[PDB]
Amino acid sequence: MGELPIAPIGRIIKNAGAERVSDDARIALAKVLEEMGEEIASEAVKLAKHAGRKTIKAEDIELARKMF
Amino acid sequence: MGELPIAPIGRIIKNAGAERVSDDARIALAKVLEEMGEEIASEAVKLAKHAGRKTIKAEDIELARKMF
Ligand SMILES: [Cl-]
Ligand SMILES: [Cl-]
Repeated sequence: MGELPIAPIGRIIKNAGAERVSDDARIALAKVLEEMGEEIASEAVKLAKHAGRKTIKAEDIELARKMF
Repeated sequence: MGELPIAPIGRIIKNAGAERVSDDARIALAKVLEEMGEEIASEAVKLAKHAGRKTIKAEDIELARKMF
Protein backbone atom coordinates (compact mmCIF):
# COMPACT_ATOMS: atom_id res chain seq x y z
CA MET A 1 0.00 0.00 0.00
CA GLY A 2 1.01 3.64 -0.60
CA GLU A 3 2.95 2.95 -3.75
CA LEU A 4 1.16 5.22 -6.19
CA PRO A 5 1.99 8.86 -6.40
CA ILE A 6 -1.01 11.15 -6.07
CA ALA A 7 -0.47 13.55 -9.00
CA PRO A 8 -1.00 10.93 -11.77
CA ILE A 9 -4.24 9.85 -10.05
CA GLY A 10 -5.70 13.33 -10.46
CA ARG A 11 -4.82 13.11 -14.17
CA ILE A 12 -6.92 9.86 -14.35
CA ILE A 13 -9.92 11.76 -12.96
CA LYS A 14 -9.44 14.83 -15.14
CA ASN A 15 -8.98 12.61 -18.24
CA ALA A 16 -12.26 10.87 -17.37
CA GLY A 17 -14.02 14.25 -17.64
CA ALA A 18 -13.82 16.07 -14.33
CA GLU A 19 -13.61 19.84 -14.41
CA ARG A 20 -12.01 20.16 -10.97
CA VAL A 21 -10.72 17.49 -8.51
CA SER A 22 -10.19 17.69 -4.74
CA ASP A 23 -6.93 16.35 -3.32
CA ASP A 24 -9.19 14.12 -1.05
CA ALA A 25 -10.64 12.41 -4.20
CA ARG A 26 -7.04 11.79 -5.52
CA ILE A 27 -6.14 10.05 -2.23
CA ALA A 28 -9.38 8.02 -2.31
CA LEU A 29 -8.89 6.69 -5.83
CA ALA A 30 -5.22 5.90 -5.15
CA LYS A 31 -6.31 3.72 -2.19
CA VAL A 32 -8.84 1.83 -4.39
CA LEU A 33 -6.27 1.18 -7.14
CA GLU A 34 -3.54 0.07 -4.69
CA GLU A 35 -5.99 -2.41 -3.09
CA MET A 36 -7.02 -3.83 -6.50
CA GLY A 37 -3.35 -3.98 -7.58
CA GLU A 38 -2.37 -5.91 -4.42
CA GLU A 39 -5.19 -8.46 -4.95
CA ILE A 40 -4.30 -9.06 -8.61
CA ALA A 41 -0.53 -9.22 -7.93
CA SER A 42 -0.96 -11.70 -5.03
CA GLU A 43 -2.83 -14.05 -7.39
CA ALA A 44 -0.13 -13.54 -10.05
CA VAL A 45 2.62 -14.59 -7.56
CA LYS A 46 0.72 -17.84 -6.95
CA LEU A 47 0.34 -18.47 -10.72
CA ALA A 48 4.08 -17.94 -11.29
CA LYS A 49 5.01 -20.35 -8.50
CA HIS A 50 2.51 -22.93 -9.90
CA ALA A 51 4.35 -22.63 -13.29
CA GLY A 52 7.76 -23.18 -11.64
CA ARG A 53 9.07 -19.60 -12.11
CA LYS A 54 10.40 -16.90 -9.76
CA THR A 55 9.57 -14.11 -12.24
CA ILE A 56 6.10 -12.65 -12.58
CA LYS A 57 5.24 -12.24 -16.26
CA ALA A 58 2.54 -10.40 -18.18
CA GLU A 59 0.56 -13.63 -18.66
CA ASP A 60 0.36 -14.06 -14.87
CA ILE A 61 -1.18 -10.54 -14.53
CA GLU A 62 -3.63 -11.16 -17.36
CA LEU A 63 -4.83 -14.47 -15.96
CA ALA A 64 -5.10 -13.10 -12.40
CA ARG A 65 -7.27 -10.21 -13.64
CA LYS A 66 -9.77 -12.70 -15.00
CA MET A 67 -10.30 -14.09 -11.42
CA PHE A 68 -11.80 -10.72 -10.49
CA MET B 1 -4.92 6.12 -20.33
CA GLY B 2 -1.14 6.10 -19.80
CA GLU B 3 -1.21 8.20 -16.68
CA LEU B 4 0.53 5.90 -14.24
CA PRO B 5 4.27 5.70 -14.09
CA ILE B 6 5.64 2.18 -14.41
CA ALA B 7 8.15 2.09 -11.51
CA PRO B 8 5.54 2.34 -8.70
CA ILE B 9 3.58 -0.51 -10.34
CA GLY B 10 6.54 -2.86 -9.96
CA ARG B 11 6.63 -1.90 -6.26
CA ILE B 12 2.94 -3.03 -5.99
CA ILE B 13 3.92 -6.45 -7.36
CA LYS B 14 7.04 -6.80 -5.22
CA ASN B 15 5.10 -5.70 -2.10
CA ALA B 16 2.51 -8.40 -2.89
CA GLY B 17 5.28 -11.02 -2.63
CA ALA B 18 7.02 -11.37 -5.97
CA GLU B 19 10.71 -12.20 -5.95
CA ARG B 20 11.39 -10.79 -9.42
CA VAL B 21 9.13 -8.86 -11.87
CA SER B 22 9.39 -8.46 -15.65
CA ASP B 23 8.96 -4.98 -17.11
CA ASP B 24 6.16 -6.57 -19.30
CA ALA B 25 4.18 -7.45 -16.11
CA ARG B 26 4.59 -3.80 -14.85
CA ILE B 27 3.10 -2.51 -18.13
CA ALA B 28 0.27 -5.06 -17.96
CA LEU B 29 -0.81 -4.18 -14.43
CA ALA B 30 -0.58 -0.44 -15.17
CA LYS B 31 -3.03 -0.93 -18.08
CA VAL B 32 -5.50 -2.82 -15.79
CA LEU B 33 -5.37 -0.13 -13.09
CA GLU B 34 -5.73 2.76 -15.58
CA GLU B 35 -8.82 1.07 -17.09
CA MET B 36 -10.40 0.51 -13.64
CA GLY B 37 -9.52 4.10 -12.63
CA GLU B 38 -11.17 5.52 -15.78
CA GLU B 39 -14.38 3.51 -15.16
CA ILE B 40 -14.65 4.59 -11.51
CA ALA B 41 -13.79 8.25 -12.25
CA SER B 42 -16.34 8.47 -15.11
CA GLU B 43 -19.07 7.35 -12.68
CA ALA B 44 -17.79 9.84 -10.08
CA VAL B 45 -18.09 12.75 -12.61
CA LYS B 46 -21.75 11.80 -13.13
CA LEU B 47 -22.39 11.66 -9.35
CA ALA B 48 -20.85 15.12 -8.86
CA LYS B 49 -22.96 16.64 -11.64
CA HIS B 50 -26.09 14.95 -10.14
CA ALA B 51 -25.24 16.69 -6.80
CA GLY B 52 -24.87 20.10 -8.51
CA ARG B 53 -21.05 20.39 -8.11
CA LYS B 54 -18.15 20.89 -10.53
CA THR B 55 -15.64 19.36 -8.08
CA ILE B 56 -15.18 15.64 -7.68
CA LYS B 57 -14.95 14.74 -4.00
CA ALA B 58 -13.89 11.67 -2.05
CA GLU B 59 -17.52 10.66 -1.49
CA ASP B 60 -18.07 10.53 -5.27
CA ILE B 61 -15.11 8.08 -5.63
CA GLU B 62 -16.31 5.93 -2.75
CA LEU B 63 -19.86 5.66 -4.07
CA ALA B 64 -18.68 4.98 -7.64
CA ARG B 65 -16.47 2.12 -6.40
CA LYS B 66 -19.53 0.42 -4.96
CA MET B 67 -21.07 0.23 -8.51
CA PHE B 68 -18.26 -2.14 -9.46
CL1 LIG C 1 12.03 -17.34 -13.52
CL1 LIG D 1 -18.05 22.63 -6.79
